[PDB]
Amino acid sequence: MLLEAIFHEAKGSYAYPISETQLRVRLRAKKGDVVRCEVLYADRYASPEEELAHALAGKAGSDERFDYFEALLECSTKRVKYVFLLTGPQGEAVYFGETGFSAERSKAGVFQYAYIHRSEVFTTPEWAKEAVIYQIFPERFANGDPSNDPPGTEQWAKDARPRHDSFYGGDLKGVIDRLPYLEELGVTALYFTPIFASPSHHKYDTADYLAIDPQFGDLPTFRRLVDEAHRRGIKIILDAVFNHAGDQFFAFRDVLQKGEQSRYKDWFFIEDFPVSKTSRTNYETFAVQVPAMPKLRTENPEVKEYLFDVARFWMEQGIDGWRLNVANEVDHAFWREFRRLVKSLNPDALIVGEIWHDASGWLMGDQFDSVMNYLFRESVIRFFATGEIHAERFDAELTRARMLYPEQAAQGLWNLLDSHDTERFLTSCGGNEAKFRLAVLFQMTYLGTPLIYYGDEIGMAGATDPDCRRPMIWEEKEQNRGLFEFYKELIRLRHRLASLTRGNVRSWHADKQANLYAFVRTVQDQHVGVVLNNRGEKQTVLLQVPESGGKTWLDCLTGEEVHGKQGQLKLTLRPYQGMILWNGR
Ligand SMILES: OC[C@H]1O[C@@H]2O[C@H]3[C@H](O)[C@@H](O)[C@@H](O[C@H]4[C@H](O)[C@@H](O)[C@@H](O[C@H]5[C@H](O)[C@@H](O)[C@@H](O[C@H]6[C@H](O)[C@@H](O)[C@@H](O[C@H]7[C@H](O)[C@@H](O)[C@@H](O[C@H]8[C@H](O)[C@@H](O)[C@@H](O[C@H]1[C@H](O)[C@H]2O)O[C@@H]8CO)O[C@@H]7CO)O[C@@H]6CO)O[C@@H]5CO)O[C@@H]4CO)O[C@@H]3CO
Repeated sequence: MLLEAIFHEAKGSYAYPISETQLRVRLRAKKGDVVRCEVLYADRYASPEEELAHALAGKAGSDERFDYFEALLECSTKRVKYVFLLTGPQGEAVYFGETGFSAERSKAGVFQYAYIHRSEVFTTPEWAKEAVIYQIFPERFANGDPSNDPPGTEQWAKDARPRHDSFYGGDLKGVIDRLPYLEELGVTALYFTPIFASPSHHKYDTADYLAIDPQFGDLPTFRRLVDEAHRRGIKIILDAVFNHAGDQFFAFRDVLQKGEQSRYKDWFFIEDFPVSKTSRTNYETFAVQVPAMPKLRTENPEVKEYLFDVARFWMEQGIDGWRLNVANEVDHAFWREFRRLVKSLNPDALIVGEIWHDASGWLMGDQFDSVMNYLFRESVIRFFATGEIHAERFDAELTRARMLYPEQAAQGLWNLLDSHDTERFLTSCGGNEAKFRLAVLFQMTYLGTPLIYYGDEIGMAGATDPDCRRPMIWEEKEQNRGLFEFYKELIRLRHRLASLTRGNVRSWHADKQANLYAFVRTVQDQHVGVVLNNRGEKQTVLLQVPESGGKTWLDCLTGEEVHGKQGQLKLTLRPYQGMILWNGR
């Protein structure tokens, strides 16, 4: 049993509260090293004479190299100390504690979770768990007011190939006019990219955080969108760029004019003025040389209050949350305080961050509710699209990601297939609608919150930016209504089956050879097994029947298949077919 591979910590994603009285504990070890893993615990002040409590940690999954065991400690005192009992294949057992590994339970020591504060229990908005987000790029969704259109706008047509600097006249009024379409599809929330005032084409360099860009609409119209959206049960999530401002931002406008005499000089990172935004820069900007985007000194108490006041203003308009662009570059303190402000104004307000790497340090409960699950996509692209990887490998990747953050976060990660920065998933599938659909089937049933990129529902395709930003197809006869209907039904199943939104995930079956994958979602007595045949050939397989839900199963897409035959289930799947097996509870 390789002791150097066993890992655990009384913090982070390995030991964290799910309530003021319940503590989840996680443990990692070499694949096939531990057969059974038990946990003995008791209050931190219990007498040495007292018998310890027992918790059996079932294997929650396994990846490319590690096994993951998960336990649930009951702590009525709100304090807890514990040790692990690990048993190997050959029957050898060993105790694992803070002190180390030993056959002696005392020499092993004991891990400690000092105390559990109700305020430190990771809590996220209930609606975000069963929501279905829809990403809207205002400029290209629906142009409901042609008098909004900027000079040089191009005609709105199907056979259109966008350019980096093209314009189509998309606005907020169109979003309103098209709400019925969205409600029908079943979207629960709408995500808008930056829509604040900006002289640029992308609006990432904000000019006035307190005003809507004339091109998309105005304050009154927004208010109306909010109401019409809310009235139809749809939340509005706005995109905010607080890491940097645009070259037009009033405060930068002042320093570029008043130099060191400006009372706003400490609001940016300026080396030596006289601020020279000519072509070289004497101030720190966004990526490298991007004068149009001066970084803001969020650490400065004066700046924080401004951004904080900005958040305050928009929350008065009824927005339901924020997506924080380039968040990993803002001090944690700011974020901890931002959370407080926001949750205090609206506890159901959602906070989503943009980090393209391990977002662990921002996912413990005091900063963000979740982030864009970039791992999810990278994994789906390679499995369903290109086929660079197989099901057994796939299973490992999905697991690897899941164990990264606390479950409260995992259930909230935004699972996208594409965005304005990638090509349409249809293109990745080489136009194969067969593959694409199976990917959506997965997306709508896996652990996390589905994020639909505007237009994917009607079968739109295109290469990466800007070919990924083609004007929405509003022609009934030019839309793939087959897919539209397909999306509607998957989304519908998601809202009625608790397992798909509030249940957990466990690997059910994965064949490297058949490239067939299956997983199971369980909440209380409900069980829904998903089978995926990622092959263009008809195949049949025998899956074990998890010891909990019954001998009868129903495919929510087609019809019954009660194959409970002595612990097995015989399933014949058509090429690229997927099944949603519900145990009926
Ligand atoms: O605020 C800007 C930007 O923010 C968001 O972008 C996020 C993005 O969604 C995430 O995917 C991630 O980005 C990482 C990226 O995915 C990685 O691949 C990698 O990037 C490498 C590139 O792949 C590589 O090609 C090269 O990039 C250089 C470009 O080739 C070069 O041309 C230039 O870029 C200029 C653009 O070409 C030009 O069009 C203009 O871009 C504007 C966008 O069009 C506009 O939509 C918006 O972009 C948002 C984006 O939509 C958000 O989602 O504003 C842009 C203006 O800044 O101007 C560009 C600048 O002149 O320069 C680049 C870089 O030098 O190398 C990179 C090397 O890393 O890493 C990326 C970051 O880690 O995260 C971002 C941030 O949250």
